[PDB]
Amino acid sequence: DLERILKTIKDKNCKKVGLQFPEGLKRQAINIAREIEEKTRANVIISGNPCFGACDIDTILAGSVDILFHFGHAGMGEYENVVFIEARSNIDIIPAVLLKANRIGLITTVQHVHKLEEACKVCVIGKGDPIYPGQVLGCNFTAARVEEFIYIGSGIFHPLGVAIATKKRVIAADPVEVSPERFLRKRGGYIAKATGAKIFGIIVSTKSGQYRMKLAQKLKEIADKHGKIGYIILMDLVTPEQLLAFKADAYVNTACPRITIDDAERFHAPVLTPQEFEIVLGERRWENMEMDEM
Amino acid sequence: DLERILKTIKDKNCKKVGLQFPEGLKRQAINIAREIEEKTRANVIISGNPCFGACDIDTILAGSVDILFHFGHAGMGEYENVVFIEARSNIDIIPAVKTALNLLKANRIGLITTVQHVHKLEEACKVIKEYGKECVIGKGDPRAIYPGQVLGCNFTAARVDCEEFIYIGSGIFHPLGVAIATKKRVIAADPFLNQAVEVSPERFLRKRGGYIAKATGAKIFGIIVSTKSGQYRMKLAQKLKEIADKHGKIGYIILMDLVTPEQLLAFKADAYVNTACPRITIDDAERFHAPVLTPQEFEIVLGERRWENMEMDEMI
Ligand SMILES: C[S@@+](CC[C@H](N)C(=O)[O-])C[C@H]1O[C@@H](n2cnc3c(N)ncnc32)[C@H](O)[C@@H]1O
Ligand SMILES: C[S@@+](CC[C@H](N)C(=O)[O-])C[C@H]1O[C@@H](n2cnc3c(N)ncnc32)[C@H](O)[C@@H]1O
Ligand code: SF4
Ligand code: SF4
Repeated sequence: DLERILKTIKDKNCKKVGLQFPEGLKRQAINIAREIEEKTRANVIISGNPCFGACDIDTILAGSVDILFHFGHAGMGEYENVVFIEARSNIDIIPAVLLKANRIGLITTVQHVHKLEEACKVCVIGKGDPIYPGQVLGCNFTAARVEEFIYIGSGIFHPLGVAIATKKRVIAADPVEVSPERFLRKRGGYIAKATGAKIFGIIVSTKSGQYRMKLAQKLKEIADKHGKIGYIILMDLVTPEQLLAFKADAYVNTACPRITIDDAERFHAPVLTPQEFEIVLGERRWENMEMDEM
Repeated sequence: DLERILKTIKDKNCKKVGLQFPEGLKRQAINIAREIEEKTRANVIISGNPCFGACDIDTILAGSVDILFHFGHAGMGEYENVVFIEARSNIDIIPAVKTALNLLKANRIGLITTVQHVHKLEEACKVIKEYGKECVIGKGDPRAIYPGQVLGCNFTAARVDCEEFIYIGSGIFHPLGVAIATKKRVIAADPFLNQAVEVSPERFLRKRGGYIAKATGAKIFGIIVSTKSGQYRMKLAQKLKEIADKHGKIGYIILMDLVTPEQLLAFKADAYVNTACPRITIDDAERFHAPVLTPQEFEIVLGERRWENMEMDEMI
């Protein structure tokens, strides 16, 4: 893709250029900056912060350069001077493509979204929202709002999320039939532990696509409506170290919902999704359990 | 303390209040928020990021609240709605001063300290003069507000006419910097242990000499800039990138908030130049996986500064 970047800089005669990478790709940062500074007149600034997705735009860097190039993710939101360099996986998914139903849904991650159209020939792909048909995220299952499901990729969080959010069967094909019962007992365990919690830290992230302050204020009032207390804690990164310093009984995460699931055993008090918080408080019934979405 | 905060909230009729603590005081955050929300009508938001000092204001939070209370440090900069609740310690420092008087060899003495003892420096100065000596307290600047106050990144209070210094406080980084910055003898007097020692910059400079040597064969540098409110040095970084190119090397500017070993390891640079908090360079040296240099040590490595022309990295 490096030639589109060079052409975009020259054609826009960019003078200052920002680069932002997911963790998996910062190993390439210095080489890409080298190519740009050698083959253009632009000066490069690399973002040095962790970056977890298109929900995590370095907007400070973006407001300092003519164009910020953000790698590894499909776009999100609308910032005038951020270009998303997608970076797709070249692997073949047709080997991976147990079913029972006649209408079968395709869902995947951004790295394979270009390959759905022909996996479909081998069926209705689900259109998303503000990106691609069939794309799901840890925080967004719109593409699954379309009888059974085949997910394409690695990891089990995405198929689980689809299975919980639509209550349909999902086959997970890496390039496995997904059981959400193991995940729901787990989340049940955290709800039980937090049932006797009296004081809650309500986590809000300033990251560009993870900020949910209005929901946090709602959650604070719902806690007080039920004779408990939540204090809003505003931060950038959400980490077990930073939550240990505040002496709360339990936490409610309104930032990235995969923090809540992935890094669960790593936190030293219970960390809850908004919806599990409501169940702990008595505002929502356990049967009305849903995936945290943004 | 808490009475000042409550009064300020009621005098200024605040509805949204922010709290920011250094790491040692986040343990009190919830208790202080509770007190505020029970005794006022205000809603509290607590900053959850690391906070390293008054150089590290949570300006996103401050731009979201009527007033941000920032704890533990003396003020710095000029932020319209930030109130600094400083960390003042009540330990008697005069016994440490007396111990340090044993060690002096000159009659004209400078006094410096950290923020938690600046209110007692005038009393120390009186005792030192009562014991036959001349004594002076240097004025700070817009960064080190109080007379006699030094920071890891600011030794202006030490730029005074005196023969030797007494530093009052714990740790040895501050008197080391004063010793290196002034070329004068420094006695470090710790009021909590009541001991005085003569600081020696030799082990310090031998250590810094070791990192310059490792970075001397470096071809590619990451030049680190922090977006923190009082640590941002982009113009300097742009200068150092040009200076590297002038000398047949390459520096790439890397803009970040926290500067940590994990973040520096993700980039394939041979070495780094840190224009953020100078104490990162010193304290965390052994933890980084490539050499990290001060701006001035960078100039040595490149050929812009004699290797003995060694100065402390200061924020100014
Ligand atoms: C690795 S990304 C997942 C990839 C992709 N974003 C997706 O939609 O599935 C999710 C991980 O990023 C990290 N993460 C996301 N937002 C974070 C935040 N605000 N603070 C700290 N870690 C965060 C968490 O460790 C979480 O497990
Ligand atoms: C302990 S505080 C210093 C307290 C006081 N401000 C002073 O003048 O001495 C300095 C430490 O904070 C950490 N620190 C400061 N700024 C930082 C930054 N931008 N990123 C990561 N760590 C930082 C470094 O580890 C450094 O050792
Ligand atoms: S799952 Fe988390 S990291 Fe991925 S897009 Fe959603 S908020 Fe960002
Ligand atoms: S030494 Fe570092 S942490 Fe202390 S005031 Fe200076 S920049 Fe901030």
